[PDB]
Amino acid sequence: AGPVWTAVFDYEAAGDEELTLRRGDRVQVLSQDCAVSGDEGWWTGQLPSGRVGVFPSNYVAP
Repeated sequence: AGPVWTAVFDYEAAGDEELTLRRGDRVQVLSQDCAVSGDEGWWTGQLPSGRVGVFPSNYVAP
């Protein structure tokens, strides 16, 4: 288990590294660290899919 945030807005991936989020998607945040994501404010998450990728943290809510 890891902390689960819910997407409040749709986000469309630009790159293969990025997650697409659709409103209401549950995301387990593996790291908030920008060393891992590559950009400040971008976190690393995993979907119920098991798909892992980076996404903008301003799209998720507790």
